[PDB]
Amino acid sequence: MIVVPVIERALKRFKRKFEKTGAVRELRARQAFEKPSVAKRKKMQK
Amino acid sequence: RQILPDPVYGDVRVTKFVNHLMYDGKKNTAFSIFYGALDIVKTKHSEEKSALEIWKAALDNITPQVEVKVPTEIRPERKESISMKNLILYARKRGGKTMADKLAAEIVDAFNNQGAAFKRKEDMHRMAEANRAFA
Amino acid sequence: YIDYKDPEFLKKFLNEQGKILPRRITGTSLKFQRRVAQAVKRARHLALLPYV
Amino acid sequence: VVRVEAVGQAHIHSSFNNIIISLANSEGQVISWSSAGKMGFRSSKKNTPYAAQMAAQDCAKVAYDMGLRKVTVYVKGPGNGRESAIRTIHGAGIEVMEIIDVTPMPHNGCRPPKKRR
Repeated sequence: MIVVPVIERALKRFKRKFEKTGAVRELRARQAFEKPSVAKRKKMQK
Repeated sequence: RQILPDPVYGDVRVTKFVNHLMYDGKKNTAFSIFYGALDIVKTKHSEEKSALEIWKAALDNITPQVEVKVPTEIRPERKESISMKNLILYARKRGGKTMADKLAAEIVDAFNNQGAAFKRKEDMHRMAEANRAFA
Repeated sequence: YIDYKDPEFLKKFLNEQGKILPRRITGTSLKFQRRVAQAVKRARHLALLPYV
Repeated sequence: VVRVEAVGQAHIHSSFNNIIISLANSEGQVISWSSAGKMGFRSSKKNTPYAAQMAAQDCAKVAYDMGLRKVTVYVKGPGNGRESAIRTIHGAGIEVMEIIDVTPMPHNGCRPPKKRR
């Protein structure tokens, strides 16, 4: 629930807030299913 | 490369047009064709203008603006080259008695804003406006 | 013992969206971080801080 | 039978394939809506800022002549063009009050549908 009360400055602020929150990253993650083994091994490799 | 002024009008655009018009290195033949065509142009549309002014206006009328490589802007040199090439090519394609007559007819049509070269330019404009999103 | 009350104290470890900040962002150590997370979740259950 | 007096809420529902912009009054009753598919962008270009701008302009023009003057923006879902839509409805007469990202996120709810290969 990112709120940017207020046009170019407001839009840049909203985009920056969304990027900081990382909603698109979690949306891309939730688009598909990942096995717990896959997640654990990705974390171990990273 | 260097371009000689035209002997009659002292222009480089005229020499470039003749260079586009020339076959097999016969520049005298190309010059004779161009001067003849201007003569029928001035004898037919005799219009509160000149003979070379009508030709320049025709080239400006049939020149295109943007070109889809996605649409993009066109350099002035490529714009002029494509305008001259289109005029000559459609003059060759169209029917008529002599090349001078065909070229004069096409120049007059381009000035009067209708013709095959104008149709090609309008089609290119439509194909350019079709892809405004990817630009 | 961090109390699940004092929500104003509790926001010291939360971000703008109300989530719990990582232990690496601040200086917390593991035991204190666990206690902070437990207190935050207890207060969320008690409707003292928002879930979102 | 609708009545939007002065202010309302704009809702943007975006995805990886399409964007839908729908303006409504304070009771969430839609008065106008538009989308890239309605604008006629049936291609991969449905998720383009240009398509979003076109849809937002059409919706704002359709809804402005009804008493709508001020609007609050809600955004759900990802996808390019949300900024373009916000800018277009801001510049098409309607005045924006705040930008709110209502994109729903789960606290580990149901199972997502597999993974493409």
